[PDB]
Amino acid sequence: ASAPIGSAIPRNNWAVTCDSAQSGNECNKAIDGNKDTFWHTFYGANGDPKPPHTYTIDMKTTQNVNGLSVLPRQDGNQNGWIGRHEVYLSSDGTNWGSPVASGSWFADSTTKYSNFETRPARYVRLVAITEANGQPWTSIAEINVFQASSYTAPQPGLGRWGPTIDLPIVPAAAAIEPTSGRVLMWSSYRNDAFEGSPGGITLTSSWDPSTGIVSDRTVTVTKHDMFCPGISMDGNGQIVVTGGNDAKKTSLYDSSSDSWIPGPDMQVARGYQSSATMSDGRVFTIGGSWSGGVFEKNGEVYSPSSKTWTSLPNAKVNPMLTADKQGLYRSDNHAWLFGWKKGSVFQAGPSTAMNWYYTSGSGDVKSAGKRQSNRGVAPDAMCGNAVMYDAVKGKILTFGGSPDYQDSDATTNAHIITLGEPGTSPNTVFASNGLYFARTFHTSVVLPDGSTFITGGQRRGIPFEDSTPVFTPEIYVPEQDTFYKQNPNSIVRAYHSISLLLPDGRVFNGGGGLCGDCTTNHFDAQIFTPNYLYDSNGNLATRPKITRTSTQSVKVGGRITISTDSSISKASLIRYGTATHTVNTDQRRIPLTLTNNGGNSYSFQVPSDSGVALPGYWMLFVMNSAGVPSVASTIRVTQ
Ligand SMILES: [Ca+2]
Ligand SMILES: [Cu+2]
Repeated sequence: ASAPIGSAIPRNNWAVTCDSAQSGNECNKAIDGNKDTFWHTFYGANGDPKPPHTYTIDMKTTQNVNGLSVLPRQDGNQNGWIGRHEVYLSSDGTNWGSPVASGSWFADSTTKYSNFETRPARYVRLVAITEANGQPWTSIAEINVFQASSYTAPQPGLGRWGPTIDLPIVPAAAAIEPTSGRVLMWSSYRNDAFEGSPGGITLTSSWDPSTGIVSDRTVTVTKHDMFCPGISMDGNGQIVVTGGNDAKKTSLYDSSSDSWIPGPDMQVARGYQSSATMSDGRVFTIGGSWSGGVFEKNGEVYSPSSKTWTSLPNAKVNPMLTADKQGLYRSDNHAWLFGWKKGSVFQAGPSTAMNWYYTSGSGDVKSAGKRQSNRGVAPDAMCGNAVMYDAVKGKILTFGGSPDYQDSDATTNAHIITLGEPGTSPNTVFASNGLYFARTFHTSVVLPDGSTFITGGQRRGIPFEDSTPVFTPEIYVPEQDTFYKQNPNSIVRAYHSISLLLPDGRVFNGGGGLCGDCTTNHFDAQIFTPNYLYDSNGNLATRPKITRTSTQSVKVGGRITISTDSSISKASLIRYGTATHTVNTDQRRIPLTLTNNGGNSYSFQVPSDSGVALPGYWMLFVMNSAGVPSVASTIRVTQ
């Protein structure tokens, strides 16, 4: 099932009202504690008024509300399930503001939850915008509201969490659809379970930041259950999703047509491998013993032009293996891969040993030294994160993780790796004094200003369990070499969580769980709004506008000229992201050197090396003197 983040508020003295209710199915039957009695809107002789339908609770006194739950009818009747919905809170019962949560619940009779940041409130309203299968009615057997143990206002200047997006699946994998700006998400053959899959099916869901609409879709055309896969956006602008529950399959997601297309089978069956887009737009992958067998799985490379996978048996996985106690099943998982110059791929971890991978001929691998600092040699950091926040200077920030995949203490370890040419050993140093909070299974994104946002995880890695959670996110600021705690959230985001940068500059953070009949499935996501979007008074700041671009598609080395509605101080290109199991090999950031043409007209060059400016879709952000970013303009980079 799932679970709330607080404890149920006693309903003895509640007063409730509904937009309509059938005799015998009164509004208060939803709060009588009897699973066999239910509220039901008008039907039969009363006519069949269509949704939206509304349930409003007066709890009589202020509670620190952090969620609600809906128990559907228990008599096998399926016609009142709530689909699209919104949750509002109020202190007077008349002014409701914006929803604290909204989205879509899956069509079944399981208990449904909305979990969200604690907010003091006396009144609670649930709006059923649609019935789950489009019928006229709404029904509820039991509704509950949950409270936190306490409430603390967010600190000024440290960002803001909310709202919650309620989903019909657990989003354990996700990507931005660059042409549409939507968030694409998927689970497995079921909405919350991968176990005992017959393969050939993936449940997907998308969220549109511009409309708030959650959609869903069942993908069978690629004959691929895409749980536990490699993910890369290739040079042809298609997301290459590899292996996992169907360990040899390749699926291609095309943003332009919003459709899935069969790809060629991989040469080697894999799960939990990392893949990385290359300087020439191809995709390299290596490792992955979660599925398809446990043995040495060396590299292979996908060509979008010839639609083939080709084995690179001499791109040896052996040098990048961690010393995981469980052995090869884990030790070749989730490599920290970055496409780099001349078809090379850098492997930054999680193993202590870093390596250069090469893709010419039958492949090759060369030692790049140990991840280390004056504090010592860095231990294996399975499910730590790695983020290329300045591709032009070859800067990679790595942090967190634990020596073993599970039942292992996470660390605060963090490093800056500075890449030069392939085949050279990069300089590595410790990053500041490391993380505030040791964490593994955390996720991260590079932000427009070059800072890295770090969120979720737990201190001791225990998949499917929400123990030792870390609720306080951190931001690394390179020019100060300092980490900063941000405002905390209240939903655990550990194993099977994801984070992505949205085109509007906010962070989308979600998932966790995906373990069938477990209590730790999170059918939701939350928005984090960074401090750079707020003015000194905590109101949303005015953002600069890009009013023109000379072109929206550019070859590496090419220039773009833009016009803005105000003066801008900085700009950056950020490659669109993909995420699962802590891995995001697609995001990276290029700080742009601007030429000022005067009159708020500016130009810049895209770097000429496609190992730096990896082909694909990028976000162009400009920032004013106050540090406020524009929303992204989408740029296609070609090689
Ligand atoms: Ca009842
Ligand atoms: Cu997993």
